[PDB]
Amino acid sequence: ATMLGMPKEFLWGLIPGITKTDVEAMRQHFNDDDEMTQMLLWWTPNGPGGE
Amino acid sequence: ATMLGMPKEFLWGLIPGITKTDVEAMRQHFNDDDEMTQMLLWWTPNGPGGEFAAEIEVDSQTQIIEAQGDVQKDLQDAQAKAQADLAKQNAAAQQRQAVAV
Amino acid sequence: ATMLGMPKEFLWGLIPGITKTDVEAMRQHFNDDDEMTQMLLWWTPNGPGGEFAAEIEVDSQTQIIEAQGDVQKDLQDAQAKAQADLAKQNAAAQQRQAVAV
Repeated sequence: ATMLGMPKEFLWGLIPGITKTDVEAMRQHFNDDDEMTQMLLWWTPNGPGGE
Repeated sequence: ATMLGMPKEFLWGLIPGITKTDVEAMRQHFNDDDEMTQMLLWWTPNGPGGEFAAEIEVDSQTQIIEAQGDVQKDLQDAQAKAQADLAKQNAAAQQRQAVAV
Repeated sequence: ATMLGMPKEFLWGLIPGITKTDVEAMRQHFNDDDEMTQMLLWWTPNGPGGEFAAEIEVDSQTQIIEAQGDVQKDLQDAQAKAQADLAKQNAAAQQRQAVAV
């Protein structure tokens, strides 16, 4: 994903331990407006980032 | 891909675990306009990048510029009031010393 | 390629898993105008680069410059109004003290 620029969404299904139902759940709730979800989405190593 | 500059699309098919149908699916949905797809396409290690981080940056800089403009505006208003009162008092003193005869 | 500066195109054929037909296909479709091909050609680790990141950068800087110009414009309007009223009051005071006779 970092070098060849593959779409990460397609690479989610190839990771062991994650099923396609979990992939769909991640897809539906990727950009939720909850504060926790937003902080996790913009999580820098030194705490939350973004807005 | 990094050093020899090979086309990455041709190198997708050589990676084990990815078939040519999956390669075609990646090709067709590479530049989708969905927010999730765009965030994944511009994914920096510290969260999404691209226009998503640009919006945050411009909002922050605009807020800072607006605050600086507000303080400059109040400074200019104070300067204008000071100049107005100074001119008024100077004119009053000049006319007061002129009337005396 | 990085140190001795060998031509990378000649080194593509020596990499196992890539045939000369694939090398020709890479040669013909290296600089395609497709958005996906251009993004892959300018792929930085933190998402696409090249003109795609340049557009984001120029949009951000243009928005910041526009906000700064807006605050400067309102400051200039306030300064112009202050100068206008100061000149008006100065002329009024001068004519008022001149009429007195």
